[PDB]
Amino acid sequence: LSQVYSKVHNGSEILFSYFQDLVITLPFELRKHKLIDVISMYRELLKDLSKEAQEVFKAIQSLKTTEVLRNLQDLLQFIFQLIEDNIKQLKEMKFTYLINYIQDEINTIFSDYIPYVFKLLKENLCLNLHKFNEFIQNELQEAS
Amino acid sequence: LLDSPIKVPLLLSEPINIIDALEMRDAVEKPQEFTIVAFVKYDKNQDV
Repeated sequence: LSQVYSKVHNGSEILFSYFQDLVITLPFELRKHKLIDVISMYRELLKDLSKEAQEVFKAIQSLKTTEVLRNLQDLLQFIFQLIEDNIKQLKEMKFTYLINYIQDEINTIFSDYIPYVFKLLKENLCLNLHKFNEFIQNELQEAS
Repeated sequence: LLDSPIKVPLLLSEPINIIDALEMRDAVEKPQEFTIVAFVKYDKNQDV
């Protein structure tokens, strides 16, 4: 991989040098700096791609299995600890109490608020009846 | 943008460019001169 990457990088350097030689001989407004920056960034990207590619090629071929196994073991232990912590959290805050709380709440509501609902209904009925009587009296006076 | 090198498409690679050989520095305010002249006449004998 190092030999192949060195050959490809040398070829790319030659191509970039030729392209820059072509660019300088031609007139441009302000884009020569932009082109040089593009070439430099592309070279850096090529170097990064080569450096990552050699590592991934050396890793995929089952050549560093010890590190992968150890990292997998560490991750499994981490997940086991997280699961144990979540089990402890669930054991801490139970749910049997909220059933009794809501039972008491609904018993209280059904025993007390229903008469309050009926009283609100009757008060609103009286208010609407009085409003209707007032409005119809006003309409009768206006027609008169 | 109109100062591009116009040439016959014979060779793909150019070691020396047209502007590089002409040694002119062109900017956005340089008017480039273009003149084309085509003259044709179908001459006939007046002696019919």
